[PDB]
Amino acid sequence: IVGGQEAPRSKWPWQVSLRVHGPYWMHFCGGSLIHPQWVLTAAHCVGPDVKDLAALRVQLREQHLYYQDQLLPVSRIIVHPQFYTAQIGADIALLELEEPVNVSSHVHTVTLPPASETFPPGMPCWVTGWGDVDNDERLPPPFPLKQVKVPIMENHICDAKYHLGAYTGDDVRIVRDDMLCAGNTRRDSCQGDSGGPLVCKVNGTWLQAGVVSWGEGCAQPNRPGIYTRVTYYLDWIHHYVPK
Amino acid sequence: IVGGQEAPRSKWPWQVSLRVHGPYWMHFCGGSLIHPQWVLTAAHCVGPDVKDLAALRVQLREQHLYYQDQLLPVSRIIVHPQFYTAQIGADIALLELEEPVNVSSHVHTVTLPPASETFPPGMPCWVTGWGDVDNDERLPPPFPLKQVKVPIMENHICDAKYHLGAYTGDDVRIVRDDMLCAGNTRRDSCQGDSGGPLVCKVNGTWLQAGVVSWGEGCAQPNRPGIYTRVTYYLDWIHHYVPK
Amino acid sequence: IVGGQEAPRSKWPWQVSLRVHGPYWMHFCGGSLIHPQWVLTAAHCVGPDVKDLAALRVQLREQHLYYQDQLLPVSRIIVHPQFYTAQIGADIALLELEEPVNVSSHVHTVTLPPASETFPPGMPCWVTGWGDVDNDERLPPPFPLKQVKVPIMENHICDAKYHLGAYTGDDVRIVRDDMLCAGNTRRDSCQGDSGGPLVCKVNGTWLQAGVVSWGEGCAQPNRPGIYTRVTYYLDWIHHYVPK
Amino acid sequence: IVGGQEAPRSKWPWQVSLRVHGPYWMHFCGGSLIHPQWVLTAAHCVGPDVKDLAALRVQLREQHLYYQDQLLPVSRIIVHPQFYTAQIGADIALLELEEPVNVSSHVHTVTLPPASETFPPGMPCWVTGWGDVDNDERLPPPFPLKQVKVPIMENHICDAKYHLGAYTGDDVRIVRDDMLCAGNTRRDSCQGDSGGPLVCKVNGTWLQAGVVSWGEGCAQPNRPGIYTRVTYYLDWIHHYVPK
Amino acid sequence: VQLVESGPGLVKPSETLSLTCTVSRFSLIGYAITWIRQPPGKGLEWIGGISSAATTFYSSWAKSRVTISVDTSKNQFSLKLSSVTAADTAVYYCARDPRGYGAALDRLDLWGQGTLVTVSSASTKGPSVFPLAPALGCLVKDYFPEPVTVSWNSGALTSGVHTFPAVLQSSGLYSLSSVVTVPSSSLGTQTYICNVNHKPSNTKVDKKVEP
Amino acid sequence: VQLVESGPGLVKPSETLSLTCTVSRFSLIGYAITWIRQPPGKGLEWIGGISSAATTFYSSWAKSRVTISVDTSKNQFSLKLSSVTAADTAVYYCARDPRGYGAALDRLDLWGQGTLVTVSSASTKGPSVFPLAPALGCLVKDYFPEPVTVSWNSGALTSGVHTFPAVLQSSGLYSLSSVVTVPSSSLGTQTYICNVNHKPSNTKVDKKVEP
Amino acid sequence: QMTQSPSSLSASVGDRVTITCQSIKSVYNNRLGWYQQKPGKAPKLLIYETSILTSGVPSRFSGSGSGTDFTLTISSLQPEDFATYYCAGGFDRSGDTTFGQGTKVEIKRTVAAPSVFIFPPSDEQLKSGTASVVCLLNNFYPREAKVQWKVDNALQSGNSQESVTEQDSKDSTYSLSSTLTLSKADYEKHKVYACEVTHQGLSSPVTKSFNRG
Amino acid sequence: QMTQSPSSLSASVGDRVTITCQSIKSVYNNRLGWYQQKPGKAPKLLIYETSILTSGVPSRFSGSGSGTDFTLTISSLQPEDFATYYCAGGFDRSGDTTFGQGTKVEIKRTVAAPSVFIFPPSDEQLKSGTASVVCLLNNFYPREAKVQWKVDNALQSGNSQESVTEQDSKDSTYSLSSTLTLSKADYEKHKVYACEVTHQGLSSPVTKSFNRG
Repeated sequence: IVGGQEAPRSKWPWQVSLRVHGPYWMHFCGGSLIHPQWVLTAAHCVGPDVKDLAALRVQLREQHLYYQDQLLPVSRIIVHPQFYTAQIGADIALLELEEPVNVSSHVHTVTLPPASETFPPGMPCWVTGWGDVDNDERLPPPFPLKQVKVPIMENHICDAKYHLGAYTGDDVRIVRDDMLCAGNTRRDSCQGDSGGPLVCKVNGTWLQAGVVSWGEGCAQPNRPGIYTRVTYYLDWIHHYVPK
Repeated sequence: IVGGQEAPRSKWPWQVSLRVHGPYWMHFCGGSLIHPQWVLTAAHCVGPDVKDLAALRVQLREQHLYYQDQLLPVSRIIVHPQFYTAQIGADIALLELEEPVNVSSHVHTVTLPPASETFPPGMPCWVTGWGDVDNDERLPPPFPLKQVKVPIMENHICDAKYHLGAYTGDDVRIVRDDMLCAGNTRRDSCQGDSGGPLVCKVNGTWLQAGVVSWGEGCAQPNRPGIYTRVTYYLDWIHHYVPK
Repeated sequence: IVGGQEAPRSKWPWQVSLRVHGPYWMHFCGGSLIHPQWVLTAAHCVGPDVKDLAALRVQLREQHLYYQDQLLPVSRIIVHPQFYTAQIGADIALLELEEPVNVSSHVHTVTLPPASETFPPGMPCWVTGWGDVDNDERLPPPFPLKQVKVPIMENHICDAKYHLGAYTGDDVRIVRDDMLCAGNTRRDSCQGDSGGPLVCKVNGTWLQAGVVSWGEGCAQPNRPGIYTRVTYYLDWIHHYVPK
Repeated sequence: IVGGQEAPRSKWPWQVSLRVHGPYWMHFCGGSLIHPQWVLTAAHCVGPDVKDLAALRVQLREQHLYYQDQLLPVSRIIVHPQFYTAQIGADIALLELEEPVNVSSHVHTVTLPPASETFPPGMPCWVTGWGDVDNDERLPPPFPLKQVKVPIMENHICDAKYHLGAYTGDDVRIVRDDMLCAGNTRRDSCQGDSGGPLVCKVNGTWLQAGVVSWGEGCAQPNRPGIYTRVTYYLDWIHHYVPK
Repeated sequence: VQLVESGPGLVKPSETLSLTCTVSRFSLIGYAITWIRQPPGKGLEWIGGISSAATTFYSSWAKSRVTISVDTSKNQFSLKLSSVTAADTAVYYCARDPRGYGAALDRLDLWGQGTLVTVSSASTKGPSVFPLAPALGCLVKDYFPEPVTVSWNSGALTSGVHTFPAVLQSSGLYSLSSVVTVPSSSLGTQTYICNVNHKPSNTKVDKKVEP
Repeated sequence: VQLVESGPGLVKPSETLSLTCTVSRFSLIGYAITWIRQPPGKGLEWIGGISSAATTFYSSWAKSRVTISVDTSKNQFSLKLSSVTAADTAVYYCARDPRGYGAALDRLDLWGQGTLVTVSSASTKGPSVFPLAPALGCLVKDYFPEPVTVSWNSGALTSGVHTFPAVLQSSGLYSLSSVVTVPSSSLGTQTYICNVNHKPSNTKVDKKVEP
Repeated sequence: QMTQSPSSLSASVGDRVTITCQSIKSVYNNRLGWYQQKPGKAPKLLIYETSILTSGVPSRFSGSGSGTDFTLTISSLQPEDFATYYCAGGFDRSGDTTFGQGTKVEIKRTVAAPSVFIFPPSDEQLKSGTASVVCLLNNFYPREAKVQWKVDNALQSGNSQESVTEQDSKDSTYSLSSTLTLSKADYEKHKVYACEVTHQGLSSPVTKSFNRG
Repeated sequence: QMTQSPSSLSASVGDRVTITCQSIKSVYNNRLGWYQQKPGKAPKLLIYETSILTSGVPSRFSGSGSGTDFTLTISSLQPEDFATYYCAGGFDRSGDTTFGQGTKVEIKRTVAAPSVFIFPPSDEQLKSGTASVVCLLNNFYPREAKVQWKVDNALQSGNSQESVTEQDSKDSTYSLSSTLTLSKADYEKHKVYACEVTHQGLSSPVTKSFNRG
C-alpha cells in the first residue's frame, strides 16, 4: 500500500491473508471473507495452473502478520472459467474454507454490492493490504496492515489515461467493462496487495466494489490500478455462495 | 536456448541482438534483419509504453556478445497498433535502422514466407538466441549464440496441451490463430530469446515462420513456447518495408 | 542459532538486541545487559571504524523482534583499544545506555564470572540469539528468540580441530588464550547471533562465560564457534562499570 | 580496478587469472607468472582451508576473459605456513603448474626484486586486474584487463591513516612490516583483483613489489589498499622456485 | 520529512494550552521530540522532551505545569501546558533529536515551522484592509492576533516584496503594511492583487491596487 | 561526464589542423560525436560527425577537406582539416548525440568547452602586463593569440570582477583590461593580485595592484 | 547556565568573525552545538558535537572547544549570513541543558540613500472615518533615521508609529514604514500633507508631499 | 536552409516572447531542437524532438511546430535568460541538417547612471615608452554612449578604441572600457588629462581627470 496509515485495529474485520508453504507460511496475496465459509480473491494469485491445496492456508484478520497465526485450511479452489491473465479479464476466484468460522466481535463478513450499483467517481473508497509500500520496498517487519483512501476514476477516462505514452491505438480498449480503475500517483495498491478488497461506504454500509487485480507498477503517472468490478460477476458468485 | 549446440559461425547471418543502455549496452531481446534497413522483433520487448530511442541500439550477427560490438543506432520504432500484452496477440514490432547496412559475406537478410504457407508439423525448424539456458541459468560469459531444432505443433493440439493442469475452461481459446506453438520439454526458447526468429527450411530456403513471443516458463511439461505467426501480419509489415 | 528450541518467555532476561537505522530499525547484532546502564557486546559489530551513534539503538528482551520496539538510545560506545579484527583478539565492546533501566520482573542483569573461573568442558552452557538458523536461512518472520545448549571444548583440543583441512602450520596458534570454543556440528551460533552471551549454570547461578565472536561458518565439521573469553577482560570492564 | 585505462595488449604479459569451477570457469582471483612453472598469488584466495585441485585452473594473459580460454591445470598449491587471515600477515601463495609454458612473444615472466629494495614513495608503480570497478560494480561483460598507476605510501604514514576514524589505539600496529600500502581515493584495486601483482619500473625493468592483499573497501578515504611486501618472503619463495 | 505543529494560537488566562506535533511522512519510532519556546525578541528556551524510550524530561521550571505525551496510533506527539499566563505568549517549536536522547540540545537537526501562541483576554477580530496607491502597496489594520499573512497576485509575485513587523496600536489591535517596488511601466501591464488571509479568524480578503 | 577538446590553437596557412576530443570519464561506445564551428560573432555551423556505427558524415562544403576518425584504444575522436585558411579561424566544439545518429543536430545534449583556433602568419608572443591604479584593475597588452585568461588573487576573488572583449590593435596584437570594483576601505585589507596566464605562449605572470 | 559573548557585533562582507561560549562547568561528552536562526524562521543546526560540520553547510563555519570554553568562527561573512546565533550544550543526561542568549550579527556596508514614497489615506479609510497617511523608506542604511511629519506644514509629534524591517540578505539594506493616526474629522480639516526623511545617507532633508484631497 | 526570425529582439523582465523558425521543406520525424548559448560558453540544449523539455530547465520554455514551421516561447523572461538562441533540425538522415542564424535577446530595463573611473598610464608603461590612459564606465544602460577624451583640454579623436562587455545576468547593465594610444614622448609633453562620458542616463557631461605626473 502506497501512502495511507496503519489501520486502526477494529476497522477492517473481513481482511484475509493467503499464506503459501515455504520456509514459513509466507503471505503472498490478499482476500476478503464474504461468507462464513467463503473467501473472495484475485484469480491470478492462485491460477491459472492448478495448485496443490496442501501448499495453501488462509489467515484471518490479525493485526500483524505472523505474530498470532492460526492458519485455516482450504477445502476447495474455484476460478472463474474464463480467466487466464489479469489483463484479459475475469481475474476473480473463490476459496471454500474447510471449517466455517464463528462470526465474532473481531470477525464479520463484508457485504457484496447489489447489481444495480455503479460506483460513480468521488465516492469514499479504501483499499487495504500488506503489500509493498513503494516499488521494491518490502513492508517493514512489524508488518502492520496498512490502509489508504483512493479516488475512483470512471472507466473511459481511465482508458485514455493508460493510452498516454503507449503505442497502442486508442481504438483498442485496454480497460474492459468488467474492470474498474482507482488510485493516484500518491495512493495505490502495490505488489502483494493483489486480491485485497476495494470497499466503499455507501449509506454508511461497507460495500466491496472490487478486487485488486493488476497495474503497470505502483503509483506510476497515468497508471491507475485496475480492479475487478465485482458487480460484473455476481451471477457467477451466487452460483456457489448461498444467501 | 534450452538444449542445442553452439551455432556454427556462418550458419545464422540475420540474427540481431537488441542492446539497452545501462552500466553497459546489455543485451535484452533478439531480432532478425528482414531488410537492409529494417529489423523485426517481438513487441513486448520494446512496448507497449514508449521507450526513448536514446536507450536502444542494435547489434548485428557477432559470434560472441560484446567481443566485437559495433552498435548501430535505431531511427524509429513501430509497434503493431493492437498490441498490448503478448497473451492477447500482435506481439510484433519493427525497428527502422538509421543507416542501411551493406549486404555482405557474413550479413544477409532472412526471407519472409509467402502468405499461403501454413507450416504443418514435422517441418525442420530452428530457433536461435542468447537467452538463458534453463530457468535461472544465465548464458555463460563466453556468450556464444546457441541454436536448437524444435518440433512444430499444430494449434488446436497445442491449445489442448495448455489446458492440462489449468482451471481455464476449454471453451476459452488460449492460443489465438495469429500464434504458433513449437518446442519440447527438451528443447525451447527461454528468457532473453524473446524476439528471436523462428525459421524453417522449405525447399532449402530459410523462411522465418515466427517470432519468439511468450510461454509459461521454459521447457515445462505441456507448455510449448508460443510464437507470433508471421504470416498473419504480412499485410501489416509490407505497409512499411518495401520490396 | 542452529538447532535448539524457541526460548521460554521467562528464561533469558538479559538478552539485548542491537538495532541499526535503515528502512526500519533492523536487528544486526546481539548483546547482554550486564549492568542497569551498560550493555556488553562483540566489538566487531560496531567497530573498528567509528559509527555515528545516531544510527544505533538498543532493544531489551522482547519475545519477538519488532512487535514491541521500545528502542532505547545509546549514549557512548567503548571498544577494547586493541581490537581490530576478531581473529586477532579483543573482540569485546561496551555500550553505555543513555537512560538506566529499572530492574524488573522481566528484566534482570546477568552475572559476570569471577576471574578464577576456567569453565572446564562438560559444564551446562547455552547461547541465545536471533541469528540465522543454518547458512543462508534467515530467521523466520515470527522472529522468536531461539536458544541452544552447546558443549564446551578445551582450547588446545579446539586449536587442533581448526588445523584439520587447513594449510596453516600447527606451530601457529589460531585460537588465542583470550578466546574460547564451543558448539557442535548439530549446535552452534550463526550469522546475526554475534555479540550474544554465552552462559553457564555454575551453582545454579547463570554466569556469562563468553561472547559470540567468530567462526568459519555455522555448524561446519571441525569448526567450533569461537567466543571471547570474558574472564580475560575483567580488569578492562571494571575500568568502566562500577559495582 | 578503480580508475585507470584498459591495458594495451602487449603491456602486461605475466598477468594470470585464476578460474574456479562452477556453472563456468569463473574468474575469482589474480596472479602473476614468476617462473615458467610457478604462479604467485595471494593466499587468501585459495587458503586457509584446503581446496580440491580439481576445482582450480589457471588462465594466462588473454586480453578479455573467456573469449580465448585455454585453461592450464594446477599440479600443487603451497601456502605460507603462517598464513591464516590477511590482516594477520603472510598472505602469499604459490601454484605449481602441471605443464611448463613456453616463454613466448606474448608470455614472459615478471622479475622479483632483490631483497635490498625498499620501494620508497614516488616510484612509478602499477596494479592490474579484472576486479570490480567501484564497490558493487562488476566489470562489464567485455571484461578487458584494466590497469592503473598508483602512488606508494610509506608504512608508518599509512598506519596513521588507517587509525583515523577508528577506535583502535595507535599503539597497536595495524600495517605490519611485511605489508605495503598503495593507492588513493581515485585509484585502487578492488574485489576480484586480489592476488594481482604490484609492479614498479626501477631502471626500466619491471619489478613486482607486492601482491594485492586486502583493504577496508575500495577507494575509501584514508583507506589505502594493503599489499604483501614480496621482499619480505624471498627466502621462502626460493625454497620452491629455483633460479 | 518534516514536522508540523498544530494548535489554537489563542487562549485565555488560566486555561491550558494543548499543542500537537505530527511527523508528516515517516514513522516516529526511534526519535525523540523536544519542545522549544521563544518569547518575542527574547532568546530561545527549552521546555522539555521525551526520549525514544518514552522517558519524559522537563526543565527546572516546567515540572509544575507541563505534560508531554505521545501517541503512536496517530504518529503524534502532544504537549499540554496548564494555567497559562500572558508571559507564556511565545512561538513554540517541536524538533527532533536523531540520537533520541530525551534531554539534550546539541543536535536538534530537524525543526517544525513553529507557531505563535497568544495569551489574551481579548476576542479574535478579523482584519480590515486598504490599498496603498502608486511602487504600490497594501495595508492591513485593526487585526488580532498577530499571525496574519499576505502575498501578491495569489503569491505569484514573489519578488520585490517587502513586509514589516507588526506594531501594537493603542487600540489593542495590530496593523501592518506590505509594499512592492516596480517601474511605473508595469502599471499598464500587471494586476497587482493583494491576496490576504488570516487563519485565526478564518478570514481571507483581497483587493487589487490602482492609482 | 564531459568532453574536452585539445589542439594547438595556432597554425599557419595551408597547414592542416588536427583536433582531438576525449571522453573524460566513460566509454565512448555507443555515442556519436559531431564537430561544430563558430566563426567570430557569426552563428554556429556544422562540420560533420561520425555515428556510433563509425559511419562518417560531412557537410556539403567539408567533404573536400575534412577527415573524422576515432580510436577506441585512446577513447578519443579526432578531426583533421587540411589546407586551412584565415577564414577557418573559429571556435570549435565537439558534442555528443545520445541517440548516436551520425548526422543530426536536434539533440546535441553534451558539449565540450571548445577552443579557439587561429589561422595566422604571425608568431606567438606572450603578453605584457600593467596595473590599473585605484576600484582597481589590471591591463594586459600586445598579446597574441586571442585566448588569454586572467583571475584575481589566485582566482579566489570571484566577485565584482569584469573583463572585456579583446580588440585588435593596429600593431597586430590584442590587448585587454580587467577591473574590480570595491569600497576603498578594502584598500587597507586585501591583496588584489592579478594572476594571469597564457597557454599559447606557455606564459604566466602576476602583479599586485597598489595606488 | 551559560554566557555567550559578544551579545552582538557588526562586520563587513569578507570579514572573519569569532564567537565565544562559556560555562560554569564542563559540557558532557562533547555535547555542544551551534544553531543559526534566520529572522522569522526556525533555527538551523550548523555544528554539533563541538565540531562536526553539518552536511549542506559551507566550510566558512568552524568551531572547537576545551570542554569548558568554545568558539564558533566564520571565515568570511556573506550577505546570506545575517542571523542570530546560539550555542547550546548539555551538562548532564536528563539534567541541566540550555541555550545561551544568542548573538545578533549585522552586516557593515556602505551607506545607501533611501528611496522614498508617500501614500494618502485611501478611499475606504476616508470612508472608514480613520486617517492614516503612510510614508516609506527603502534600501536605506544604516538603521539610523528619523522621519519628520508635516501637515499644513505644522509639525507632527507623537501620534505615529514606525516599523523597521530586518536586514535584507541580497543587498543588506532596510525598509522603514511610518504612519500617522488620524480621524476623518481631523484630516479633511487640513489639506497639505508632507513627510520628510532625515538620514545620514543624505546631505539634506528630502520632502515628499501630497495635497489633492 | 532555414530562416529564424526575428534576428534580434529586446524585452523586459516578465515579458513573454516567441521565436519563429521556418524551412523550405519539412523536418524529418520531428527532428528539431533549440539551443541556448550564453556568451563565451558552449551552447546548452533546451528543447529536442520539437517539444520535449530537457531536464534541468524551467518550464518557462515551450515550443511546438507543424513539421514546417516552429516556435520557441519563453513565458516570462529573467535576467538569467540573456543569450543567443538557435533552432536546429534535420531534413534527412545523412543529408541536409543545419542550424539557423540565431536570435540575440536583450533585456529592456530602466536607465542606470554610469559609475566612472579613470587611470593614468602606470609606471611600466611610462617605463615602456608607450602611453595608454584608461577610462571606465560601469553599470550603464542602454548600450548607447560616447566618450570624449580631453588632454590639456585639447579634443582627442581617433587614436582610441573601445570594448563593451556583454550584458550582465544579475543587473543587466554594461561596462565599457576606453583607452588612448600614445607614446611616452607624446605624453610627458602634455600634463592635464581628462576623459568625459556622454550618456543618455545623465543630464550632463561628467568629467573625471588627472594631472599629477
